[PDB]
Amino acid sequence: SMIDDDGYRPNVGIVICNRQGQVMWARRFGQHSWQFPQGGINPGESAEQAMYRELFEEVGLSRKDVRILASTRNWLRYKLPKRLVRWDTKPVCIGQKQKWFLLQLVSGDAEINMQTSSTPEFDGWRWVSYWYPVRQVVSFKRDVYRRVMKEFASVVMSLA
Amino acid sequence: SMQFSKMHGLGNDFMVVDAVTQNVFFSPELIRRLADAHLGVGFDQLLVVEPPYDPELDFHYRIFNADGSEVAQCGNGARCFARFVRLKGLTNKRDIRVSTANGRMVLTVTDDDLVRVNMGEPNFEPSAVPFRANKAEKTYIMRAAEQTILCGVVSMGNPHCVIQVDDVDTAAVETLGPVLESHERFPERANIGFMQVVKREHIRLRVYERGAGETQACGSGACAAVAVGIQQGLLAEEVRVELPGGRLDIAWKGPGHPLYMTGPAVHVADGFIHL
Ligand SMILES: Nc1nc2c(ncn2[C@@H]2O[C@H](COP(=O)(O)OP(=O)(O)O)[C@@H](O)[C@H]2O)c(=O)[nH]1
Ligand SMILES: [Cl-]
Ligand SMILES: [F-]
Ligand SMILES: [Mg+2]
Ligand SMILES: [Mg+2]
Ligand SMILES: [Mg+2]
Repeated sequence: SMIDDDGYRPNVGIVICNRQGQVMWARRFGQHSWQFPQGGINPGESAEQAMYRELFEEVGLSRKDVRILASTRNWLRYKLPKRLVRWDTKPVCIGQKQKWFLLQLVSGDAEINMQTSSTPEFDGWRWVSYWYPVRQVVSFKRDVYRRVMKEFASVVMSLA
Repeated sequence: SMQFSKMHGLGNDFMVVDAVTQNVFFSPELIRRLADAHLGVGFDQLLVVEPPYDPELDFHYRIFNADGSEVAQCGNGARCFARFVRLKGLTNKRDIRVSTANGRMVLTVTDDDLVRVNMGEPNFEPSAVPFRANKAEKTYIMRAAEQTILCGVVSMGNPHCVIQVDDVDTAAVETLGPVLESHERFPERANIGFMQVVKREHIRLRVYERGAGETQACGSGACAAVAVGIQQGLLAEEVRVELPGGRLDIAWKGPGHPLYMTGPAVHVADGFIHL
Protein backbone atom coordinates (compact mmCIF):
# COMPACT_ATOMS: atom_id res chain seq x y z
CA SER A 1 0.00 0.00 0.00
CA MET A 2 1.03 3.68 -0.09
CA ILE A 3 -0.48 4.60 3.29
CA ASP A 4 2.26 5.81 5.63
CA ASP A 5 2.86 4.57 9.17
CA ASP A 6 0.68 7.28 10.71
CA GLY A 7 -2.18 6.13 8.48
CA TYR A 8 -2.51 8.78 5.76
CA ARG A 9 -3.10 7.88 2.12
CA PRO A 10 -1.23 10.20 -0.29
CA ASN A 11 -3.75 12.18 -2.31
CA VAL A 12 -4.06 15.01 -4.84
CA GLY A 13 -6.78 17.66 -4.97
CA ILE A 14 -7.89 19.78 -7.92
CA VAL A 15 -9.39 23.29 -7.95
CA ILE A 16 -10.51 24.09 -11.50
CA CYS A 17 -11.22 27.78 -12.08
CA ASN A 18 -12.48 29.47 -15.23
CA ARG A 19 -11.87 32.93 -16.70
CA GLN A 20 -14.53 34.53 -14.47
CA GLY A 21 -12.95 33.33 -11.22
CA GLN A 22 -15.59 30.67 -10.60
CA VAL A 23 -14.52 27.19 -9.51
CA MET A 24 -15.79 23.72 -10.40
CA TRP A 25 -18.14 22.02 -7.93
CA ALA A 26 -18.71 18.31 -8.64
CA ARG A 27 -21.41 16.09 -7.13
CA ARG A 28 -20.50 12.61 -5.90
CA PHE A 29 -22.00 9.70 -7.81
CA GLY A 30 -25.40 8.72 -6.45
CA GLN A 31 -25.04 11.12 -3.51
CA HIS A 32 -26.11 14.58 -2.37
CA SER A 33 -22.69 15.94 -1.36
CA TRP A 34 -20.43 18.03 -3.59
CA GLN A 35 -16.68 18.60 -3.51
CA PHE A 36 -13.53 19.30 -5.51
CA PRO A 37 -12.06 16.42 -7.54
CA GLN A 38 -9.45 14.54 -5.52
CA GLY A 39 -7.74 11.23 -6.12
CA GLY A 40 -5.27 8.82 -4.60
CA ILE A 41 -1.63 8.68 -5.62
CA ASN A 42 -0.66 5.40 -7.26
CA PRO A 43 2.59 3.44 -6.79
CA GLY A 44 5.39 4.99 -8.81
CA GLU A 45 3.73 8.20 -9.99
CA SER A 46 4.46 11.72 -8.79
CA ALA A 47 1.79 14.13 -7.56
CA GLU A 48 1.53 16.02 -10.86
CA GLN A 49 1.25 12.67 -12.71
CA ALA A 50 -1.56 11.53 -10.38
CA MET A 51 -3.27 14.91 -10.82
CA TYR A 52 -3.40 14.61 -14.62
CA ARG A 53 -4.64 11.02 -14.44
CA GLU A 54 -7.42 11.78 -11.94
CA LEU A 55 -8.30 14.93 -13.89
CA PHE A 56 -9.03 12.91 -17.02
CA GLU A 57 -10.47 9.94 -15.13
CA GLU A 58 -13.14 11.94 -13.31
CA VAL A 59 -13.45 15.26 -15.18
CA GLY A 60 -12.44 14.10 -18.67
CA LEU A 61 -9.94 16.92 -19.24
CA SER A 62 -6.64 16.43 -21.05
CA ARG A 63 -3.30 18.13 -20.45
CA LYS A 64 -4.18 20.61 -23.21
CA ASP A 65 -7.57 21.32 -21.61
CA VAL A 66 -6.03 23.02 -18.55
CA ARG A 67 -3.04 25.09 -17.46
CA ILE A 68 -1.41 24.72 -14.04
CA LEU A 69 -1.57 28.04 -12.17
CA ALA A 70 -0.25 27.06 -8.72
CA SER A 71 0.09 24.26 -6.18
CA THR A 72 0.53 24.07 -2.42
CA ARG A 73 4.03 23.82 -0.96
CA ASN A 74 3.71 20.73 1.24
CA TRP A 75 0.97 18.32 2.23
CA LEU A 76 -2.31 19.08 4.00
CA ARG A 77 -3.93 16.40 6.12
CA TYR A 78 -7.43 15.60 7.36
CA LYS A 79 -8.61 12.70 9.52
CA LEU A 80 -11.62 10.69 8.45
CA PRO A 81 -14.63 10.48 10.77
CA LYS A 82 -13.76 7.52 12.97
CA ARG A 83 -17.30 6.34 12.14
CA LEU A 84 -16.07 5.58 8.57
CA VAL A 85 -12.55 4.26 9.07
CA ARG A 86 -12.77 0.62 7.95
CA TRP A 87 -10.75 -0.83 10.85
CA ASP A 88 -10.81 -4.41 9.49
CA THR A 89 -8.81 -3.63 6.29
CA LYS A 90 -5.09 -3.39 7.10
CA PRO A 91 -3.03 -1.28 6.94
CA VAL A 92 -6.09 0.87 7.72
CA CYS A 93 -6.22 4.52 6.51
CA ILE A 94 -7.24 7.02 9.24
CA GLY A 95 -6.76 10.09 7.06
CA GLN A 96 -5.52 11.54 3.78
CA LYS A 97 -2.43 13.63 3.03
CA GLN A 98 -3.10 15.74 -0.06
CA LYS A 99 -1.23 18.15 -2.30
CA TRP A 100 -3.55 20.59 -4.06
CA PHE A 101 -3.40 22.00 -7.59
CA LEU A 102 -5.08 25.10 -8.99
CA LEU A 103 -5.82 24.77 -12.71
CA GLN A 104 -7.46 27.20 -15.18
CA LEU A 105 -9.73 25.59 -17.82
CA VAL A 106 -8.38 26.87 -21.13
CA SER A 107 -10.79 24.85 -23.29
CA GLY A 108 -14.54 25.33 -23.48
CA ASP A 109 -16.99 23.94 -20.96
CA ALA A 110 -17.93 21.19 -23.43
CA GLU A 111 -14.60 19.42 -22.87
CA ILE A 112 -15.75 18.36 -19.39
CA ASN A 113 -17.01 14.77 -19.29
CA MET A 114 -17.45 12.75 -16.11
CA GLN A 115 -18.19 9.52 -18.06
CA THR A 116 -14.62 8.75 -19.20
CA SER A 117 -14.64 6.18 -16.43
CA SER A 118 -16.12 2.75 -16.14
CA THR A 119 -16.59 3.73 -12.53
CA PRO A 120 -17.43 7.42 -12.34
CA GLU A 121 -17.07 9.24 -9.06
CA PHE A 122 -19.08 12.29 -10.16
CA ASP A 123 -22.39 12.59 -12.00
CA GLY A 124 -22.84 16.38 -12.01
CA TRP A 125 -20.91 19.62 -11.92
CA ARG A 126 -21.44 23.38 -11.94
CA TRP A 127 -19.56 26.63 -11.57
CA VAL A 128 -19.77 28.21 -8.11
CA SER A 129 -18.43 31.40 -6.59
CA TYR A 130 -14.86 31.14 -5.35
CA TRP A 131 -15.57 31.01 -1.60
CA TYR A 132 -18.75 28.90 -1.86
CA PRO A 133 -16.87 25.57 -1.42
CA VAL A 134 -15.51 26.58 2.00
CA ARG A 135 -19.00 26.72 3.50
CA GLN A 136 -20.49 23.86 1.50
CA VAL A 137 -17.83 21.16 1.88
CA VAL A 138 -18.27 18.29 4.33
CA SER A 139 -17.10 19.32 7.77
CA PHE A 140 -14.04 17.09 8.12
CA LYS A 141 -12.57 18.65 4.94
CA ARG A 142 -13.33 22.27 5.83
CA ASP A 143 -10.02 23.28 7.42
CA VAL A 144 -8.05 21.94 4.46
CA TYR A 145 -10.43 23.66 2.03
CA ARG A 146 -10.16 26.98 3.87
CA ARG A 147 -6.36 26.83 3.81
CA VAL A 148 -6.31 25.89 0.12
CA MET A 149 -8.70 28.63 -0.97
CA LYS A 150 -6.72 31.07 1.18
CA GLU A 151 -3.46 30.07 -0.52
CA PHE A 152 -4.94 30.09 -4.05
CA ALA A 153 -7.02 33.26 -3.73
CA SER A 154 -4.27 35.68 -4.75
CA VAL A 155 -3.72 33.89 -8.06
CA VAL A 156 -7.41 33.72 -9.00
CA MET A 157 -8.08 37.37 -8.11
CA SER A 158 -5.09 38.59 -10.17
CA LEU A 159 -6.80 37.39 -13.37
CA ALA A 160 -9.75 39.07 -15.09
CA SER B 1 -4.62 34.86 17.00
CA MET B 2 -7.83 35.90 15.24
CA GLN B 3 -7.28 39.00 13.13
CA PHE B 4 -9.76 41.83 12.66
CA SER B 5 -10.03 45.43 11.51
CA LYS B 6 -11.69 48.53 12.90
CA MET B 7 -13.67 50.51 10.33
CA HIS B 8 -15.99 53.52 10.37
CA GLY B 9 -19.05 54.18 8.24
CA LEU B 10 -22.29 56.17 8.53
CA GLY B 11 -20.92 57.72 11.70
CA ASN B 12 -20.73 54.34 13.48
CA ASP B 13 -17.77 52.16 14.40
CA PHE B 14 -17.49 48.63 13.01
CA MET B 15 -15.27 45.77 14.10
CA VAL B 16 -14.85 43.73 10.91
CA VAL B 17 -13.63 40.12 10.98
CA ASP B 18 -12.72 37.94 7.98
CA ALA B 19 -14.52 34.70 8.89
CA VAL B 20 -13.90 33.29 5.40
CA THR B 21 -10.23 32.36 5.71
CA GLN B 22 -10.57 32.04 9.52
CA ASN B 23 -12.36 29.36 11.59
CA VAL B 24 -14.29 31.45 14.13
CA PHE B 25 -17.74 30.82 15.59
CA PHE B 26 -19.42 33.86 17.14
CA SER B 27 -21.47 32.59 20.03
CA PRO B 28 -23.33 35.42 21.81
CA GLU B 29 -21.02 34.87 24.79
CA LEU B 30 -17.95 35.46 22.60
CA ILE B 31 -19.61 38.52 21.05
CA ARG B 32 -20.33 39.99 24.48
CA ARG B 33 -16.69 39.44 25.48
CA LEU B 34 -15.33 41.14 22.36
CA ALA B 35 -17.72 44.06 22.90
CA ASP B 36 -15.93 44.77 26.19
CA ALA B 37 -13.42 47.56 25.59
CA HIS B 38 -11.04 46.29 28.30
CA LEU B 39 -11.28 42.50 28.10
CA GLY B 40 -11.89 42.42 24.36
CA VAL B 41 -11.97 44.86 21.46
CA GLY B 42 -14.62 47.51 21.93
CA PHE B 43 -17.06 48.18 19.12
CA ASP B 44 -20.52 49.54 18.51
CA GLN B 45 -21.38 46.76 16.02
CA LEU B 46 -19.54 43.66 14.81
CA LEU B 47 -19.46 42.81 11.08
CA VAL B 48 -18.60 39.21 10.18
CA VAL B 49 -17.74 38.33 6.57
CA GLU B 50 -18.76 34.74 5.79
CA PRO B 51 -18.74 32.46 2.74
CA PRO B 52 -21.96 32.74 0.73
CA TYR B 53 -24.92 30.41 1.15
CA ASP B 54 -25.81 30.69 -2.56
CA PRO B 55 -23.28 29.77 -5.29
CA GLU B 56 -24.21 32.84 -7.35
CA LEU B 57 -23.30 35.28 -4.55
CA ASP B 58 -19.82 36.27 -3.43
CA PHE B 59 -20.20 36.58 0.35
CA HIS B 60 -22.65 36.65 3.22
CA TYR B 61 -22.15 38.95 6.18
CA ARG B 62 -23.81 39.37 9.57
CA ILE B 63 -23.95 42.26 12.04
CA PHE B 64 -24.15 41.72 15.80
CA ASN B 65 -24.69 44.27 18.56
CA ALA B 66 -22.81 44.46 21.86
CA ASP B 67 -25.56 42.41 23.51
CA GLY B 68 -24.61 39.51 21.23
CA SER B 69 -27.75 39.62 19.06
CA GLU B 70 -27.98 39.68 15.28
CA VAL B 71 -29.04 43.03 13.80
CA ALA B 72 -31.19 43.06 10.64
CA GLN B 73 -31.37 46.66 9.39
CA CYS B 74 -31.37 47.14 5.62
CA GLY B 75 -28.06 48.17 4.08
CA ASN B 76 -26.27 48.41 7.43
CA GLY B 77 -22.49 48.15 7.15
CA ALA B 78 -22.61 47.66 3.37
CA ARG B 79 -19.93 50.29 2.77
CA CYS B 80 -17.35 48.88 5.19
CA PHE B 81 -17.99 45.30 4.05
CA ALA B 82 -17.38 46.08 0.38
CA ARG B 83 -14.15 47.96 1.08
CA PHE B 84 -13.03 45.29 3.56
CA VAL B 85 -13.26 42.29 1.21
CA ARG B 86 -11.20 44.27 -1.31
CA LEU B 87 -8.62 45.54 1.20
CA LYS B 88 -8.09 42.02 2.54
CA GLY B 89 -7.79 40.57 -0.97
CA LEU B 90 -10.82 38.32 -0.51
CA THR B 91 -12.10 39.57 -3.88
CA ASN B 92 -11.03 41.84 -6.74
CA LYS B 93 -14.49 42.55 -8.15
CA ARG B 94 -15.99 46.03 -8.09
CA ASP B 95 -19.64 44.84 -8.14
CA ILE B 96 -19.96 42.61 -5.07
CA ARG B 97 -22.99 40.32 -4.77
CA VAL B 98 -23.70 39.59 -1.11
CA SER B 99 -26.50 38.29 1.10
CA THR B 100 -27.47 39.69 4.50
CA ALA B 101 -30.18 39.10 7.09
CA ASN B 102 -32.50 41.30 4.98
CA GLY B 103 -31.89 39.70 1.57
CA ARG B 104 -29.27 40.21 -1.13
CA MET B 105 -27.74 43.36 -2.62
CA VAL B 106 -25.17 44.26 -5.27
CA LEU B 107 -22.52 46.71 -4.07
CA THR B 108 -20.36 48.67 -6.51
CA VAL B 109 -16.99 50.12 -5.50
CA THR B 110 -16.19 53.23 -7.51
CA ASP B 111 -12.54 53.70 -8.44
CA ASP B 112 -12.24 56.52 -5.91
CA ASP B 113 -12.91 53.60 -3.52
CA LEU B 114 -16.36 54.54 -2.19
CA VAL B 115 -19.38 52.26 -2.10
CA ARG B 116 -22.56 52.63 -4.18
CA VAL B 117 -25.85 51.04 -3.08
CA ASN B 118 -29.07 50.69 -5.06
CA MET B 119 -31.96 51.36 -2.67
CA GLY B 120 -34.87 51.03 -5.11
CA GLU B 121 -37.35 53.42 -6.66
CA PRO B 122 -38.84 55.83 -4.09
CA ASN B 123 -42.63 55.79 -3.79
CA PHE B 124 -44.79 58.88 -3.27
CA GLU B 125 -48.07 56.94 -3.07
CA PRO B 126 -49.61 58.10 0.25
CA SER B 127 -51.19 54.66 0.75
CA ALA B 128 -47.70 53.13 0.97
CA VAL B 129 -45.90 55.68 3.16
CA PRO B 130 -48.54 55.66 4.89
CA PHE B 131 -49.97 59.19 4.79
CA ARG B 132 -53.44 60.56 5.51
CA ALA B 133 -53.99 62.25 2.15
CA ASN B 134 -56.30 62.24 -0.84
CA LYS B 135 -53.49 61.62 -3.38
CA ALA B 136 -49.90 62.56 -4.14
CA GLU B 137 -48.64 66.12 -4.61
CA LYS B 138 -45.14 67.55 -4.88
CA THR B 139 -45.77 69.29 -1.55
CA TYR B 140 -48.37 69.08 1.19
CA ILE B 141 -49.66 71.40 3.90
CA MET B 142 -49.75 70.24 7.52
CA ARG B 143 -50.55 72.39 10.55
CA ALA B 144 -48.07 71.46 13.27
CA ALA B 145 -50.08 72.68 16.31
CA GLU B 146 -49.94 76.53 16.23
CA GLN B 147 -47.62 76.53 13.20
CA THR B 148 -48.24 75.98 9.49
CA ILE B 149 -45.66 74.33 7.23
CA LEU B 150 -45.32 72.60 3.85
CA CYS B 151 -43.67 69.27 3.08
CA GLY B 152 -43.10 66.46 0.68
CA VAL B 153 -43.56 62.88 1.83
CA VAL B 154 -42.05 59.73 0.33
CA SER B 155 -41.52 56.07 1.22
CA MET B 156 -38.25 54.19 0.73
CA GLY B 157 -39.39 51.16 2.67
CA ASN B 158 -39.87 53.48 5.65
CA PRO B 159 -41.92 56.69 5.92
CA HIS B 160 -40.28 60.07 5.45
CA CYS B 161 -41.50 63.67 5.69
CA VAL B 162 -39.27 66.48 4.45
CA ILE B 163 -39.25 70.26 4.97
CA GLN B 164 -37.03 72.99 3.55
CA VAL B 165 -35.12 74.91 6.23
CA ASP B 166 -32.91 77.85 5.35
CA ASP B 167 -30.03 76.55 7.55
CA VAL B 168 -29.79 73.37 9.64
CA ASP B 169 -28.28 74.80 12.80
CA THR B 170 -31.18 77.30 12.49
CA ALA B 171 -33.57 74.45 13.17
CA ALA B 172 -36.06 73.94 15.98
CA VAL B 173 -35.65 70.19 15.44
CA GLU B 174 -36.13 69.37 19.13
CA THR B 175 -39.57 71.00 19.27
CA LEU B 176 -40.87 70.51 15.72
CA GLY B 177 -39.31 67.07 15.15
CA PRO B 178 -41.33 65.17 17.76
CA VAL B 179 -44.63 66.84 16.79
CA LEU B 180 -44.49 65.66 13.17
CA GLU B 181 -42.82 62.36 14.08
CA SER B 182 -46.00 61.52 16.02
CA HIS B 183 -48.48 63.32 13.76
CA GLU B 184 -52.05 62.16 13.21
CA ARG B 185 -51.50 61.75 9.46
CA PHE B 186 -48.61 59.27 10.01
CA PRO B 187 -50.26 56.09 11.35
CA GLU B 188 -46.84 54.38 11.41
CA ARG B 189 -45.02 57.64 12.29
CA ALA B 190 -42.35 59.05 9.98
CA ASN B 191 -38.71 60.11 9.80
CA ILE B 192 -38.74 63.89 9.46
CA GLY B 193 -35.96 65.67 7.60
CA PHE B 194 -34.78 69.28 7.69
CA MET B 195 -33.34 70.19 4.30
CA GLN B 196 -31.20 73.31 3.70
CA VAL B 197 -30.62 73.79 -0.02
CA VAL B 198 -27.23 75.38 -0.70
CA LYS B 199 -27.09 74.63 -4.45
CA ARG B 200 -29.00 72.50 -6.97
CA GLU B 201 -26.46 69.74 -6.24
CA HIS B 202 -25.45 70.38 -2.60
CA ILE B 203 -27.55 69.94 0.53
CA ARG B 204 -27.04 70.19 4.29
CA LEU B 205 -29.52 68.20 6.33
CA ARG B 206 -30.39 66.91 9.79
CA VAL B 207 -32.73 64.00 10.51
CA TYR B 208 -35.00 63.31 13.49
CA GLU B 209 -35.43 59.58 12.96
CA ARG B 210 -38.70 57.71 13.39
CA GLY B 211 -38.21 56.49 16.95
CA ALA B 212 -34.66 57.37 17.96
CA GLY B 213 -34.51 61.08 17.14
CA GLU B 214 -31.38 62.63 15.62
CA THR B 215 -28.47 60.31 14.87
CA GLN B 216 -25.05 60.97 13.35
CA ALA B 217 -26.15 59.55 10.00
CA CYS B 218 -29.48 58.26 8.67
CA GLY B 219 -29.08 57.05 5.10
CA SER B 220 -32.81 56.57 4.70
CA GLY B 221 -33.41 60.30 5.27
CA ALA B 222 -30.61 61.43 2.96
CA CYS B 223 -32.17 59.62 0.00
CA ALA B 224 -35.65 60.78 1.02
CA ALA B 225 -34.83 64.50 1.04
CA VAL B 226 -33.04 64.26 -2.31
CA ALA B 227 -35.83 62.06 -3.71
CA VAL B 228 -38.46 64.76 -3.23
CA GLY B 229 -36.23 67.79 -3.85
CA ILE B 230 -36.10 66.44 -7.39
CA GLN B 231 -39.76 65.40 -7.53
CA GLN B 232 -40.46 68.91 -6.26
CA GLY B 233 -38.05 70.17 -8.93
CA LEU B 234 -35.44 71.96 -6.79
CA LEU B 235 -32.42 69.68 -7.34
CA ALA B 236 -30.45 67.91 -10.04
CA GLU B 237 -29.75 64.31 -10.98
CA GLU B 238 -26.94 64.02 -8.42
CA VAL B 239 -26.78 65.71 -5.03
CA ARG B 240 -24.07 65.95 -2.38
CA VAL B 241 -25.49 65.54 1.14
CA GLU B 242 -23.77 66.84 4.30
CA LEU B 243 -24.96 65.44 7.64
CA PRO B 244 -23.34 65.54 11.11
CA GLY B 245 -21.94 62.05 10.46
CA GLY B 246 -20.28 62.86 7.15
CA ARG B 247 -20.96 63.27 3.45
CA LEU B 248 -23.16 61.19 1.13
CA ASP B 249 -23.59 61.43 -2.64
CA ILE B 250 -27.01 60.50 -4.02
CA ALA B 251 -28.17 59.81 -7.58
CA TRP B 252 -31.61 59.36 -9.14
CA LYS B 253 -33.02 59.86 -12.66
CA GLY B 254 -36.62 60.26 -11.50
CA PRO B 255 -39.65 57.96 -11.50
CA GLY B 256 -39.14 54.70 -13.35
CA HIS B 257 -35.51 54.62 -12.15
CA PRO B 258 -33.87 53.32 -8.97
CA LEU B 259 -32.14 55.61 -6.50
CA TYR B 260 -28.44 55.06 -5.81
CA MET B 261 -26.56 56.24 -2.72
CA THR B 262 -22.77 56.44 -2.46
CA GLY B 263 -20.85 56.82 0.78
CA PRO B 264 -17.44 56.41 2.41
CA ALA B 265 -15.87 53.70 4.53
CA VAL B 266 -12.57 54.40 6.30
CA HIS B 267 -10.19 51.63 7.40
CA VAL B 268 -9.19 52.72 10.90
CA ALA B 269 -6.91 49.99 12.27
CA ASP B 270 -5.96 46.31 12.19
CA GLY B 271 -5.85 43.98 15.16
CA PHE B 272 -4.93 40.70 16.78
CA ILE B 273 -6.69 38.94 19.64
CA HIS B 274 -6.38 35.46 21.16
CA LEU B 275 -9.67 33.75 21.98
N1 LIG C 1 -18.24 8.93 2.75
C1 LIG C 1 -17.28 9.76 2.34
N2 LIG C 1 -16.04 9.20 2.19
C2 LIG C 1 -15.05 10.05 1.82
C3 LIG C 1 -15.35 11.38 1.53
N3 LIG C 1 -14.22 11.98 1.13
C4 LIG C 1 -13.21 11.07 1.15
N4 LIG C 1 -13.81 9.91 1.39
C5 LIG C 1 -12.78 8.84 1.58
O1 LIG C 1 -11.81 8.90 0.56
C6 LIG C 1 -12.18 8.02 -0.55
C7 LIG C 1 -12.42 8.83 -1.81
O2 LIG C 1 -11.35 8.61 -2.65
P1 LIG C 1 -10.58 9.90 -3.36
O3 LIG C 1 -9.87 10.76 -2.32
O4 LIG C 1 -11.61 10.76 -4.13
O5 LIG C 1 -9.46 9.27 -4.44
P2 LIG C 1 -9.59 8.21 -5.63
O6 LIG C 1 -10.55 7.14 -5.23
O7 LIG C 1 -8.24 7.61 -5.90
O8 LIG C 1 -10.09 8.92 -6.86
C8 LIG C 1 -13.46 7.31 -0.10
O9 LIG C 1 -13.43 5.93 -0.47
C9 LIG C 1 -13.41 7.47 1.46
O10 LIG C 1 -12.56 6.48 2.04
C10 LIG C 1 -16.66 11.84 1.71
O11 LIG C 1 -16.91 13.04 1.49
N5 LIG C 1 -17.64 11.05 2.12
CL1 LIG D 1 -3.66 13.98 -21.88
F1 LIG E 1 -9.67 7.09 -8.64
MG1 LIG F 1 -11.73 11.28 -6.77
MG1 LIG G 1 -10.72 8.97 -8.77
MG1 LIG H 1 -7.67 6.63 -7.96
